[PDB]
Amino acid sequence: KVFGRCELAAAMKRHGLDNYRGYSLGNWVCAAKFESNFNTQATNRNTDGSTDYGILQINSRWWCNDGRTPGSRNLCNIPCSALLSSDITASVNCAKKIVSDGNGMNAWVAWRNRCKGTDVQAWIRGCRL
Repeated sequence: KVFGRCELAAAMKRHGLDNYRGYSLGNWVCAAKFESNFNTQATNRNTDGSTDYGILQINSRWWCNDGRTPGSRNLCNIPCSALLSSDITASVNCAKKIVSDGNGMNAWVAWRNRCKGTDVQAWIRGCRL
């Protein structure tokens, strides 16, 4: 599923991501924009052999099981395929674990490089929320 901007903002809010660990909704929408362009089915293979999955491009090295990432963990206790669903519940629950891990949203390199410090409220501007 390719979400609309405000559509995703609303789904993220419904799933309790707004201000989670102090990160406003716009931060989450911004991260999703640059990680996946709002596409739940996004995947990307990393040089180390791991793969990133879903709207927030969660990586198989630590967070989900895809059966093809040697030496990895599955800390969210989910198949990586669950991160591709039109239903964002799995991605949101896993993102909550990730953002609690110690480095906040810096875990998402694209958030650090493209969202951090910017006017992220613009990502939810206009939205009915």
